[PDB]
Amino acid sequence: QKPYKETYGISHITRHDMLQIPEQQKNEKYQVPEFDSSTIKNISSAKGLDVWDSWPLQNADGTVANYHGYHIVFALAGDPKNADDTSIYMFYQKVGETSIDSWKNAGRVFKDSDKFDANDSILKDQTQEWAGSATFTSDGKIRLFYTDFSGKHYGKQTLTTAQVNVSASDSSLNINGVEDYKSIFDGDGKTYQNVQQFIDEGNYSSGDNHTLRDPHYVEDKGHKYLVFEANTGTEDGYQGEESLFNKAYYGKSTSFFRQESQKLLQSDKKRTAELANGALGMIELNDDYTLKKVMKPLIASNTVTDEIERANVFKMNGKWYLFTDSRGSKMTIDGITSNDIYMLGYVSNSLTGPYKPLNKTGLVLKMDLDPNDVTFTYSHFAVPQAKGNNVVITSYMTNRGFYADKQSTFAPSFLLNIKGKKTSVVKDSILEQGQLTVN
Ligand SMILES: [Ca+2]
Repeated sequence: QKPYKETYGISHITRHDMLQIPEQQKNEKYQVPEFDSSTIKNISSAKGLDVWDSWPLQNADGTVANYHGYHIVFALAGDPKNADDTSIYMFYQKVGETSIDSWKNAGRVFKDSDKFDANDSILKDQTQEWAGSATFTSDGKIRLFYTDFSGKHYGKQTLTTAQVNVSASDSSLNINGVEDYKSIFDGDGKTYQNVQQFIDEGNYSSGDNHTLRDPHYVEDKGHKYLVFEANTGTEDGYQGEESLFNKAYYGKSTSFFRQESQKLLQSDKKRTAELANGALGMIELNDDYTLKKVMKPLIASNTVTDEIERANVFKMNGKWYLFTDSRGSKMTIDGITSNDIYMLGYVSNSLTGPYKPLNKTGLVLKMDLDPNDVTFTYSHFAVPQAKGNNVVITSYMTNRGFYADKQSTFAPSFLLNIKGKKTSVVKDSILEQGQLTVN
């Protein structure tokens, strides 16, 4: 077929941009820090469990929250030897502490008995509790969103939520039970990808990747949304051979494309490309947290890579930032090796409109450390603060399943300066093994 530049009304991750990221990502303003291991210890509260991808119960706008003189958190958490055992436990601390050991673990959020009591068709096939957000409601409640996926229906990722009825005490914090347990979204097909269309390619064999996870809860003018990791559906320009001919996914200029589109496909990977069709997405909710509108995705990684992960977004010092973590490993951009790993940033004047990379590449943070390294760190998450130009970068250290007395723990959070549309790792800011703040 011939050339077309169509941007579908939304922004995208041009490849051009993604092509400076091999030169620019060598500047240290943009580089996660070498951490010290003689420091890193594991989690008391957890108990030999591995613990990665985590979120903090936060407020309306971004900031961590005070649910009763208490800092709270939400991690994936598994039996190290089980690559299919995922579950959302709930660690939590006091609100004046920093120390890793300040983190009592409150137990698996959910009862095995739960998926059923729920009354959610899609929910009784759930076989793994993946990641999301956790707001904290104006009427003092705990509202959780997370990934409802199942390895039985081909890895269908679904949009799930629940309130976390729970009681607090001057010293501890237990979990009575949960309610308002329902699944919101499973993909709509024209705009995002539902597990049916991933099966039409054969499913996994096909080679293509299906993701619908990490709903970030936020709100602007009292409208409260969910922004996630996804894949372009079938109208918001979609994965295909066709795919590679739209100049919207190259950017820079025509004639640029003509080289790249050419290279390319003359690739060793025309394909890993045609199928890479990912996105950070949007949808609206009702105060009962039911889907209200499916909205246009906020961005697409069209051709670069089919799996943007751990999506974020929030207003800070007046403008809207938005993010994501992703594995260079799984992208098609020369000079971005399989050791590469990232968090990316886009900004806009308005939550829903139009996100131009930060740093001019939307590169904000790169990380390479060999996988065996004890200081590997994945999922870096940009936590907003009351004010200041810094936000706190969280992550989980050390890989799930590698060492045998070393376990998916919290790697030291740290700092990051952001102002305007430029960021910069703040030099020498390593805070505590999990600090969610600074105050
Ligand atoms: Ca895909």
